[PDB]
Amino acid sequence: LGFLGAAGSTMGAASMTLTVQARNLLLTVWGIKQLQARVLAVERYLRDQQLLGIWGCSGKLICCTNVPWNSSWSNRNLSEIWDNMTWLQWDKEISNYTQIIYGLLEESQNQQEKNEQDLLALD
Amino acid sequence: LGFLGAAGSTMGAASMTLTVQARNLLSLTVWGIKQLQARVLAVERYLRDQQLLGIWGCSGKLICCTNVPWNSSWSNRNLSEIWDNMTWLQWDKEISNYTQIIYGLLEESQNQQEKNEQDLLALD
Amino acid sequence: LGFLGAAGSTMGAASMTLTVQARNLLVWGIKQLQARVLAVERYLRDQQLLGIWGCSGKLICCTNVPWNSSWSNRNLSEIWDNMTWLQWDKEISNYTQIIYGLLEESQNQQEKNEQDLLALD
Amino acid sequence: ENLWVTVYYGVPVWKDAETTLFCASDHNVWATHACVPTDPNPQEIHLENVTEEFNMWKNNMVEQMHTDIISLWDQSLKPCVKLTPLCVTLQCTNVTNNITDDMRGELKNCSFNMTTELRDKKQKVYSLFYRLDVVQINNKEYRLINCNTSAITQACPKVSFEPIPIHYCAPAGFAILKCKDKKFNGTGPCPSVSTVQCTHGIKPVVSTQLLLNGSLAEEEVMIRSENITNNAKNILVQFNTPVQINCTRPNNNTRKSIRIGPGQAFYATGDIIGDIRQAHCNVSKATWNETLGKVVKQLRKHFGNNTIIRFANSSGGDLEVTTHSFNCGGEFFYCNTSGLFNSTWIDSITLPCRIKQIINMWQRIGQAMYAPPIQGVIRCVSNITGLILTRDTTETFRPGGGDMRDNWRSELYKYKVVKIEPLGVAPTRCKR
Amino acid sequence: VQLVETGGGLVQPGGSLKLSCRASGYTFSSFAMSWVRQAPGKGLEWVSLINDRGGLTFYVDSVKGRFTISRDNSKNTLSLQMHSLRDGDTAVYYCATGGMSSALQSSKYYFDFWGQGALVTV
Ligand SMILES: *[C@@H]1O[C@H](CO)[C@@H](O[C@@H]2O[C@H](CO)[C@@H](O[C@@H]3O[C@H](CO[C@H]4O[C@H](CO)[C@@H](O)[C@H](O)[C@@H]4O)[C@@H](O)[C@H](O[C@H]4O[C@H](CO)[C@@H](O)[C@H](O)[C@@H]4O)[C@@H]3O)[C@H](O)[C@H]2NC(C)=O)[C@H](O)[C@H]1NC(C)=O
Ligand SMILES: *[C@@H]1O[C@H](CO)[C@@H](O[C@@H]2O[C@H](CO)[C@@H](O)[C@H](O)[C@H]2NC(C)=O)[C@H](O)[C@H]1NC(C)=O
Ligand SMILES: *[C@@H]1O[C@H](CO)[C@@H](O[C@@H]2O[C@H](CO)[C@@H](O)[C@H](O)[C@H]2NC(C)=O)[C@H](O)[C@H]1NC(C)=O
Ligand SMILES: *[C@@H]1O[C@H](CO)[C@@H](O[C@@H]2O[C@H](CO)[C@@H](O)[C@H](O)[C@H]2NC(C)=O)[C@H](O)[C@H]1NC(C)=O
Ligand SMILES: *[C@@H]1O[C@H](CO)[C@@H](O[C@@H]2O[C@H](CO)[C@@H](O)[C@H](O)[C@H]2NC(C)=O)[C@H](O)[C@H]1NC(C)=O
Ligand SMILES: *[C@@H]1O[C@H](CO)[C@@H](O)[C@H](O)[C@H]1NC(C)=O
Ligand SMILES: *[C@@H]1O[C@H](CO)[C@@H](O)[C@H](O)[C@H]1NC(C)=O
Ligand SMILES: *[C@@H]1O[C@H](CO)[C@@H](O)[C@H](O)[C@H]1NC(C)=O
Ligand SMILES: *[C@@H]1O[C@H](CO)[C@@H](O)[C@H](O)[C@H]1NC(C)=O
Ligand SMILES: *[C@@H]1O[C@H](CO)[C@@H](O)[C@H](O)[C@H]1NC(C)=O
Ligand SMILES: *[C@@H]1O[C@H](CO)[C@@H](O)[C@H](O)[C@H]1NC(C)=O
Ligand SMILES: *[C@@H]1O[C@H](CO)[C@@H](O)[C@H](O)[C@H]1NC(C)=O
Ligand SMILES: *[C@@H]1O[C@H](CO)[C@@H](O)[C@H](O)[C@H]1NC(C)=O
Ligand SMILES: *[C@@H]1O[C@H](CO)[C@@H](O)[C@H](O)[C@H]1NC(C)=O
Ligand SMILES: *[C@@H]1O[C@H](CO)[C@@H](O)[C@H](O)[C@H]1NC(C)=O
Ligand SMILES: *[C@@H]1O[C@H](CO)[C@@H](O)[C@H](O)[C@H]1NC(C)=O
Ligand SMILES: *[C@@H]1O[C@H](CO)[C@@H](O)[C@H](O)[C@H]1NC(C)=O
Ligand SMILES: *[C@@H]1O[C@H](CO)[C@@H](O)[C@H](O)[C@H]1NC(C)=O
Ligand SMILES: *[C@@H]1O[C@H](CO)[C@@H](O)[C@H](O)[C@H]1NC(C)=O
Ligand SMILES: *[C@@H]1O[C@H](CO)[C@@H](O)[C@H](O)[C@H]1NC(C)=O
Ligand SMILES: *[C@@H]1O[C@H](CO)[C@@H](O)[C@H](O)[C@H]1NC(C)=O
Ligand SMILES: *[C@@H]1O[C@H](CO)[C@@H](O)[C@H](O)[C@H]1NC(C)=O
Ligand SMILES: *[C@@H]1O[C@H](CO)[C@@H](O)[C@H](O)[C@H]1NC(C)=O
Ligand SMILES: *[C@@H]1O[C@H](CO)[C@@H](O)[C@H](O)[C@H]1NC(C)=O
Ligand SMILES: *[C@@H]1O[C@H](CO)[C@@H](O)[C@H](O)[C@H]1NC(C)=O
Repeated sequence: LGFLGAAGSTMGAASMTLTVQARNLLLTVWGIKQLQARVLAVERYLRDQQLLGIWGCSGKLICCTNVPWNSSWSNRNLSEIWDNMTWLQWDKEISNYTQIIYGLLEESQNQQEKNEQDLLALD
Repeated sequence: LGFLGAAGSTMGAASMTLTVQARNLLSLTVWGIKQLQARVLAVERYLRDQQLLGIWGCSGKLICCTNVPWNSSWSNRNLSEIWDNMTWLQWDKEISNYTQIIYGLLEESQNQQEKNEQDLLALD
Repeated sequence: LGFLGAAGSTMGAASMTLTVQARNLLVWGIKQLQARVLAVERYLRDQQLLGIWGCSGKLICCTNVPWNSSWSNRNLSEIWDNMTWLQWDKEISNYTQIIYGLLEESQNQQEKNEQDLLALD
Repeated sequence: ENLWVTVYYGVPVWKDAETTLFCASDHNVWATHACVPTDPNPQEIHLENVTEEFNMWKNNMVEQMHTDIISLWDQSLKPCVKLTPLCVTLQCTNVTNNITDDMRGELKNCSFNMTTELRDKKQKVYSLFYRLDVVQINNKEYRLINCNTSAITQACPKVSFEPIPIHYCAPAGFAILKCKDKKFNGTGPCPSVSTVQCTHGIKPVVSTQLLLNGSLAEEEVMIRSENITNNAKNILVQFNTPVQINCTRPNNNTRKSIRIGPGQAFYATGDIIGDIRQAHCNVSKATWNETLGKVVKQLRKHFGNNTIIRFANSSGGDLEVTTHSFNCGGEFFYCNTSGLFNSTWIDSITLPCRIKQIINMWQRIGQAMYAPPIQGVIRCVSNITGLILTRDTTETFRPGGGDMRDNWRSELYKYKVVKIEPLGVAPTRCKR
Repeated sequence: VQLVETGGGLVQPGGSLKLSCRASGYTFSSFAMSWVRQAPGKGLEWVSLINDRGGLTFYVDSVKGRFTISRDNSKNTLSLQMHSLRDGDTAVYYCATGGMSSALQSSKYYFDFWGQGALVTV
């Protein structure tokens, strides 16, 4: 499989196996239990894809944005984050700022998308 | 404003809350089946809307511009009235009869554009 | 032509009905839910696969993977003007997973390359 | 530095989660059609430089299996013959033919008036019953123990009670983590964690006091408890080597089919062929003594190098918890075990066993099941792979039992269910 | 750290010359690298830049259609394929480490290490 093989790797050693994890997301009571598990997996997948969509990251695994990084979220340089830290440690480190970052991403896409509409209205 | 808060606002006041409505489209065996039917239906409706955006060349966007010209036979109004006076509910009523016509044209223009793109990355 | 109407048409005679067929991918009653759930998962795997190849949102997607002559040594006219998609699917079935693997690797390199071109400044 | 938020999808990050697991497997109570085939080549990916905290006492996989096993049990019994028409006054006498003293008073010959194919005509039939299944009313008048608490369903004679390995497999978006840290004590950090598609096959072996046909410890005997100093908690002991136990029901039985009504029949125990002996189990004495010595040393590691450790038989209570209960060839044995826990630490052992036909499976009131007799002579050879002990200068340990969740904890202690959180963000220098 | 250039020599106008650079003392695959020219009597001129992975190459306009820059991370080497040499290409060609970045590490936009240089005479 290779699934989660990079879990113990550093952030810059990992994030090259993104398709490995991405492809692993996809008697009446037994049928119901199985359908609930399958429907839930589908709903979670679609919510994550919708979230990437509204940020302007649809169809990508590594998506660049226009949101500046705040030093209050993590006061670390790139060498520590990408060469020493793992993704599990990073997830713990910035858990409390996740929704703030997500909100900013949504707002920047809303401005960018509208700006494109105005640029395409010239001529 | 929250979900549908802009429903009574004008078209140009709305079309800035699209993520608010967009995020609300995804979220004893008889009770199990009833809940599953509700969840599966919500998923299928979402995917059909996304498929339409895909085939029109609008995947990943909430606002996308196209190459289909507007016909005066569908709505003979200028932008000042449509965007500053009208609401989206009134607009939906005004062009309901032409919805499938517009959709067909959108599909057709993407089919031409996609092929046109294929014939340009072929040069050289 | 409607759904599968182009099935007997040549590869270059089809490739114009892709939206027609794309539209058709979407107690005892549990059988219906199973049938509906399966269709959704199958649809999503294909969309996910297109996503990882960088072909999301498109019906025709060009890539940077060279065609290996060992997969099919034909002259393009043979493929697109005479052959149908069913015959083609049979001809290269053995190499489908090889092609898919190459497509995934190609996109990963391009995605990293794109990132490397977006902090030059 | 000028850093920008970059969004990643497919990040190898997970969080603790509780979800519904499915069942994979290779006419049977548990090998049901709902379960799907296993992967012929199971995958396991070792996670290098990963330490994950495990807690076997809060593992939702144990509760799910408990519920699923009970559900499969009831679904298996649902279509079988109901024996409500059997709850009639019995006229019982003792069986005195070729009876050894060990069996004197244990087996009764009961005659009764029961219905037949037609509702109007009745028939006089007889059946042999074990003392444990029959309660005296009002010398010769008896009733079944289930008459004043619940209707009883006869188990289908064609459905095996043999445990079949069941593998639990995660749904997509979730993962099962395996603790490969030898000598893991059931709680806390576990280095050397691997990700698997599913667990190994777990046989739903039902037993008390002694754990049969389970997994063995890789190097040392393991002593595990939620709180080792709390005498209200159970101690699970995992053996390094199995102790072989040979259990038998030596009597050669036959079976009489007595029709109750259209398409329905009760299976009565017929006359016994040959001599009547009791049931028993032979536990190798030298192996058992060595096993206890190992258990005592490991207990001393927690209770003190100079603490006297004594084994004693269980305290009183229901037969299902005071004896070693198990299903051997379709018969339910209730073995004394007192001969195994009778020593102080500082040829074989023969354990007498009783057989009962009316089984209240799972600690429930009602939903009684009647086990039909099995013809011939029953012999089982099993591996004892662990113990459930309770703690009473000197510490005393006694066999424990019940709950059933502990038997499944003894196998699922190394597995954890997590959910995948594929989205994450991180600073980079890349600007859109 | 060491960077040792090889190749070089005198090639007549219109010819072709391959230069190479052997690196040691650092992880080769972790740094972007470049080739820089120094005219025999003037200053330094940047010619070409290659990323750490080798997938991205950049050239100064004066050589954009004539020079190819290549990297082989399994051998710790750089190479430069110089076609259609003209009199203006006479220079010392230095192998240098630095110049670009890999996005997930701090930027450089400077040259950390230099070799001794190959002399190319047209
Ligand atoms: C720990 O694990 C061991 C295995 O390692 C278990 O031991 C086995 O236990 C079973 C049940 O007691 C033994 O019996 C076998 O039962 C099979 C199923 O019975 C069929 O046939 C009867 C016929 O009346 C039907 O009623 C029934 O519905 C089934 O259709 C039989 O098929 C087996 O027969 C095979 O083995 C015997 C060996 O004596 C041969 O003579 C046969 O020809 C045939 O090859 C058998 O009767 C089984 O034998 C035990 N295995 C071993 C190796 O001894 C333990 O029970 C388990 N412990 C616990 C507590 O579960
Ligand atoms: C089956 O039913 C018959 C009829 O009730 C029982 O026989 C009766 O037993 C009582 C005992 O006090 C006598 O007084 C009756 O005269 C008997 N009647 C007949 C017709 O025999 C018989 O005992 C029942 N058998 C069982 C096993 O309960
Ligand atoms: C069902 O009948 C049994 C058999 O009598 C009852 O068990 C007895 O309960 C009394 C009262 O607690 C005890 O003193 C006896 O020792 C029990 N055993 C026997 C053999 O009498 C049981 O309580 C009854 N249950 C119900 C719900 O009526
Ligand atoms: C357990 O061990 C006893 C011996 O202690 C076995 O009983 C013997 O069985 C043989 C059978 O051929 C007889 O000849 C002996 O006379 C028996 N001895 C005694 C003391 O009873 C018994 O069969 C064994 N049971 C199992 C399941 O292994
Ligand atoms: C059990 O009790 C019966 C008597 O109730 C014993 O006798 C047999 O009973 C059946 C009744 O169906 C008769 O058909 C047989 O003819 C009786 N036997 C004889 C010799 O007359 C029976 O033997 C007892 N069985 C045991 C194992 O004790
Ligand atoms: C674990 O750490 C060691 C430290 O020497 C390193 O060599 C190894 O590559 C690390 N594992 C992974 C998967 O990166
Ligand atoms: C970072 O967040 C704090 C609030 O927690 C805010 O005051 C500050 O201006 C932010 N800085 C940047 C650079 O976004
Ligand atoms: C998040 O906030 C809680 C307090 O509500 C604090 O205990 C925790 O450490 C914070 N986490 C981080 C990563 O700062
Ligand atoms: C409702 O109409 C008034 C003008 O009559 C306008 O000021 C107000 O903003 C409108 N409501 C919303 C939600 O836009
Ligand atoms: C507009 O629609 C009418 C039909 O109502 C059609 O005749 C006309 O050609 C259309 N014009 C354009 C520009 O599409
Ligand atoms: C749609 O057509 C019907 C006639 O079939 C007409 O009555 C109705 O008003 C039309 N709707 C619009 C919005 O023009
Ligand atoms: C079927 O084949 C004939 C030639 O044999 C061709 O003219 C015709 O167009 C084909 N059918 C379709 C649907 O293309
Ligand atoms: C083409 O396929 C053959 C057979 O797998 C392989 O040996 C060869 O290297 C491939 N060539 C290219 C350019 O992919
Ligand atoms: C595919 O492989 C089979 C052998 O498994 C072979 O018989 C068949 O000809 C192959 N097909 C192609 C198109 O190579
Ligand atoms: C069975 O034997 C016991 C002695 O063990 C005796 O007390 C009892 O009365 C006997 N019952 C019958 C029905 O003979
Ligand atoms: C298990 O070992 C850990 C040390 O790694 C200890 O903290 C914990 O209390 C132990 N638990 C038991 C039940 O012995
Ligand atoms: C274990 O039980 C004792 C009872 O006195 C209590 O003091 C102790 O805190 C408990 N430890 C745990 C880990 O629950
Ligand atoms: C169990 O029976 C086997 C014969 O099948 C015998 O070899 C073994 O020694 C017995 N074990 C015990 C503990 O009696
Ligand atoms: C059990 O083994 C110990 C030695 O570890 C020995 O002293 C003791 O006598 C043995 N007991 C029996 C019953 O063999
Ligand atoms: C108990 O004995 C072991 C040797 O088996 C020794 O290592 C340990 O230190 C002893 N502990 C005490 C408290 O004497
Ligand atoms: C435990 O053993 C003693 C001594 O033989 C006995 O009196 C007592 O009844 C036994 N307990 C049980 C529950 O059998
Ligand atoms: C187990 O055997 C002992 C032998 O002394 C006896 O006292 C005890 O009552 C027996 N227990 C059972 C449940 O038969
Ligand atoms: C326990 O050991 C003593 C030793 O004298 C013996 O008398 C007694 O019968 C034994 N009990 C059991 C149940 O083995
Ligand atoms: C039981 O007795 C019957 C008598 O016909 C015999 O055929 C059968 O083999 C015996 N079974 C055993 C296990 O002794
Ligand atoms: C007992 O464990 C041993 C371990 O080697 C195994 O070979 C044997 O088959 C097991 N016995 C049973 C009945 O499972």
